[PDB]
Amino acid sequence: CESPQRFRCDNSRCIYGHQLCNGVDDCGDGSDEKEEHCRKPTHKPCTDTEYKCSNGNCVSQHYVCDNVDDCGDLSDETGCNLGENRTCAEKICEQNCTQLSNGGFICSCRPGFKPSTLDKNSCQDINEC
Amino acid sequence: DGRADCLDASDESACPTRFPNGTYCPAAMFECKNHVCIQSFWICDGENDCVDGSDEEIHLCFNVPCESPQRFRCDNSRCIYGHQLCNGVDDCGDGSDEKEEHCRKPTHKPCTDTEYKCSNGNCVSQHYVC
Amino acid sequence: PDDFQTVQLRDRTLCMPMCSSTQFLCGNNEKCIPIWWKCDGQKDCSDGSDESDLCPHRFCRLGQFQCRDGNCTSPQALCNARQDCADGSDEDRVLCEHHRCEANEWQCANKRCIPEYWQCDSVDDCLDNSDEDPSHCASRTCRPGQFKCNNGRCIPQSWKCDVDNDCGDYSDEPIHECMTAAYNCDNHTEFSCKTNYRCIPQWAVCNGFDDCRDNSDEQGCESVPCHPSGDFRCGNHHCIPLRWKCDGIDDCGDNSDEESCVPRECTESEFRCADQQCIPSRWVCDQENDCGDNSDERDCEMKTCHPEHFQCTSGHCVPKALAC
Amino acid sequence: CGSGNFRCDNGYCIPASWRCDGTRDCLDDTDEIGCPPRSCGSGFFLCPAEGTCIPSSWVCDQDKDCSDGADEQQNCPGTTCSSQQLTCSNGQCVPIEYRCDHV
Ligand SMILES: *[C@@H]1O[C@H](CO)[C@@H](O)[C@H](O)[C@H]1NC(C)=O
Ligand SMILES: *[C@@H]1O[C@H](CO)[C@@H](O)[C@H](O)[C@H]1NC(C)=O
Ligand SMILES: *[C@@H]1O[C@H](CO)[C@@H](O)[C@H](O)[C@H]1NC(C)=O
Ligand SMILES: *[C@@H]1O[C@H](CO)[C@@H](O)[C@H](O)[C@H]1NC(C)=O
Ligand SMILES: *[C@@H]1O[C@H](CO)[C@@H](O)[C@H](O)[C@H]1NC(C)=O
Ligand SMILES: *[C@@H]1O[C@H](CO)[C@H](O)[C@H](O)[C@H]1NC(C)=O
Ligand SMILES: *[C@@H]1O[C@H](CO)[C@H](O)[C@H](O)[C@H]1NC(C)=O
Ligand SMILES: *[C@@H]1O[C@H](CO)[C@H](O)[C@H](O)[C@H]1NC(C)=O
Ligand SMILES: *[C@@H]1O[C@H](CO)[C@H](O)[C@H](O)[C@H]1NC(C)=O
Ligand SMILES: *[C@@H]1O[C@H](CO)[C@H](O)[C@H](O)[C@H]1NC(C)=O
Ligand SMILES: [Ca+2]
Ligand SMILES: [Ca+2]
Ligand SMILES: [Ca+2]
Ligand SMILES: [Ca+2]
Ligand SMILES: [Ca+2]
Ligand SMILES: [Ca+2]
Ligand SMILES: [Ca+2]
Ligand SMILES: [Ca+2]
Ligand SMILES: [Ca+2]
Ligand SMILES: [Ca+2]
Ligand SMILES: [Ca+2]
Ligand SMILES: [Ca+2]
Ligand SMILES: [Ca+2]
Ligand SMILES: [Ca+2]
Ligand SMILES: [Ca+2]
Repeated sequence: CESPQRFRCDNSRCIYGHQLCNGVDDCGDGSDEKEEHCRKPTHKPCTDTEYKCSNGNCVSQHYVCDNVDDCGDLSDETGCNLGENRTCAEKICEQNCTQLSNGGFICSCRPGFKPSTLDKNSCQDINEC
Repeated sequence: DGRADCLDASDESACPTRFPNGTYCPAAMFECKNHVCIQSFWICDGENDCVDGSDEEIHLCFNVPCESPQRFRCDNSRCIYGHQLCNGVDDCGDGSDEKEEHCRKPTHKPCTDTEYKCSNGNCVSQHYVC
Repeated sequence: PDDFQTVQLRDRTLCMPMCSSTQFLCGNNEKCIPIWWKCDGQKDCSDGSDESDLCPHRFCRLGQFQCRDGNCTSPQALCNARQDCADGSDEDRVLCEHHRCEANEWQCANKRCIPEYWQCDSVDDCLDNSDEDPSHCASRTCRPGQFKCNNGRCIPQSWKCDVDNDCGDYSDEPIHECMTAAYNCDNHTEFSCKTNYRCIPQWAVCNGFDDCRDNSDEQGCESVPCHPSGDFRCGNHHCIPLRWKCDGIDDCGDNSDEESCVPRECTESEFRCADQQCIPSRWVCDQENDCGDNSDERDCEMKTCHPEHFQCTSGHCVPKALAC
Repeated sequence: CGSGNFRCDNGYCIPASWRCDGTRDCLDDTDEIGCPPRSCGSGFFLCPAEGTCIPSSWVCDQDKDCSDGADEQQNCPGTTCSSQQLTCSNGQCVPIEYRCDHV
């Protein structure tokens, strides 16, 4: 029983790959479904050209400060070199602006729209199909 | 020291890093979650050599080789020594050891040339025949 | 390589990354990483050179920057020319000397660095006109098929002349132009709205969505005839085929279909089983469990399998060809 | 220099735990120099710039017992030659017979 395509149970019995966490005790010892095997993956360490987030998440260096929350926990946009007042009144973002407590803003598009790939300040339409 | 001097193994239970490898014991040895070390041979052989039973977590048993005449393998994929096979003890908890299939008496050899046959399933040298 | 620097100490030849004062270099001179990564507590280098015993204890979140007092501050603050960290590690002359700005950043004559995208966005992020200077900002001709407006934004050409203020400054709504003959609508594939200068695909005219923001497109459709046979009706006055009444899908939208699922009562020509399944009466005794609960054949007498058949202890009949 | 750290060299920071254990950790030796002097007695002497106490007989013995030299730098009397000896400008005592012998 090759380990990636097939699985072996503590009872020295073999089970197919998908069965390993299907939620059924395919092998009666209940080794299949063990939390040791089923627990969530170990996220890859952030590589060069990337950035680190409090969230255990890695973000491409370009995304690190573009007025969009890419780290999920806002760890990317927080703390950029402010310069002039980044007030929402500039109307830089096309559809939505949110002012941060420490100045600066983060932007979101309305449902059905996602920030554009080449200009995250603009919005493009999701091809839901 | 790597030897359980407390029955509960509480002595080794808090041993610091013993080797810079982060491991507690050297090569040609086996290590247990209680920070107690045992000869690798004792792994999965029907005896909790490690008091916490970590030396034979059943998942470990599949790897150890067991030649059929000197050692025996049980239906639980656990190995037992040759003499244990019919000693009258369930050395392996599946009770494969002591099975009548294995323990039943031998098959007597067929009578060869220069011999004679007996109703008893017995063979006698031709000279002894009368 | 040309991404490295070449030096020889006595006779041996050594190759070293040309990284700046804001970065740290690891064992074997294999790779260079931002200085904040050095003691963050995560082994970043290809070897243990990242957090050897020389790194002091770690006091804050991953990826942040630490100061010689014992306090942490975010990393982009490192050389912004203002002491965000009172320890003065921030703006440390050793680190800012020979300063260089990372690829996610752009640098201006003010000896200041701003995120690369912030350039030409109407805000003087460099604290001076350098990042907004119209000389370098001009001539930013966006891609073909796009449209450019007075807000300094580029937008899909199709989005022009719709009441959606997409440019933010209403520049994409030249009302006088939008109502010109060129913008006029193709009656064979489009539809027009009663109170707006907008055109929508004809299929959209009725779909349950206000394709015209004035709700004028859908106003016409109302038909929902509740046919009496082969159909079922729902509390919210919606009708669906009878088969849909009990299928695990809430088709009515109010669960009125699925909540009343009671096994159909069998007719006088049928028989009932443990799952209340209904089977023709002929099936009750034929030596096959037409109902998987064996409702049939369990009550019947122990009759025998007529010729050309084989029998099983379960009270089943099988053709002889199948026997072996 | 650092947090939770000690500084004893130009541009260098060293762990505080290393200080005061006899180990010459600082290449410039300051790890032991500032350890507070620790009381001692019963015939022993303690010297500045170290947290070390040494037998009193050693203090003036011509050996540098403390790295700063306080044991020999402190005031203690000199010595002179016996009637059986001769002295010369080297600060030396030599047998009197050698006074005039072509050697
Ligand atoms: C900049 O923003 C601050 C609030 O963070 C506000 O108090 C200040 O008046 C603003 N200055 C200008 C010139 O907009
Ligand atoms: C902005 O976003 C909020 C939700 O975050 C939403 O309620 C609001 O309608 C949006 N406005 C625009 C103009 O997109
Ligand atoms: C690390 O483990 C090896 C066996 O794999 C052992 O021989 C060695 O002593 C350990 N590390 C050292 C050098 O102490
Ligand atoms: C570091 O932070 C502490 C509080 O966490 C504060 O007392 C101390 O003054 C700070 N250091 C400096 C140099 O301000
Ligand atoms: C399209 O329909 C409108 C309304 O019937 C009409 O006024 C217009 O002339 C038509 N245009 C064409 C090109 O058929
Ligand atoms: C990520 O994976 C490694 C092995 O590659 C370890 O399982 C580690 O525990 C994981 N990381 C975390 C944070 O648990
Ligand atoms: C214990 O193990 C860890 C991980 O390997 C470290 O090596 C640590 O240095 C060890 N502790 C001691 C005091 O040796
Ligand atoms: C003797 O041995 C053979 C196999 O070598 C069979 O097991 C056979 O069943 C035995 N003989 C009898 C009489 O049972
Ligand atoms: C077995 O049953 C069939 C009907 O299914 C016939 O009655 C047949 O005569 C029976 N055979 C015997 C031997 O009783
Ligand atoms: C010097 O010391 C010696 C002992 O070696 C004698 O006491 C001698 O008398 C001393 N001489 C002087 C001048 O003090
Ligand atoms: Ca399973
Ligand atoms: Ca971002
Ligand atoms: Ca064992
Ligand atoms: Ca036995
Ligand atoms: Ca690190
Ligand atoms: Ca700063
Ligand atoms: Ca700008
Ligand atoms: Ca528009
Ligand atoms: Ca519609
Ligand atoms: Ca349904
Ligand atoms: Ca039937
Ligand atoms: Ca068959
Ligand atoms: Ca020391
Ligand atoms: Ca001395
Ligand atoms: Ca002489």
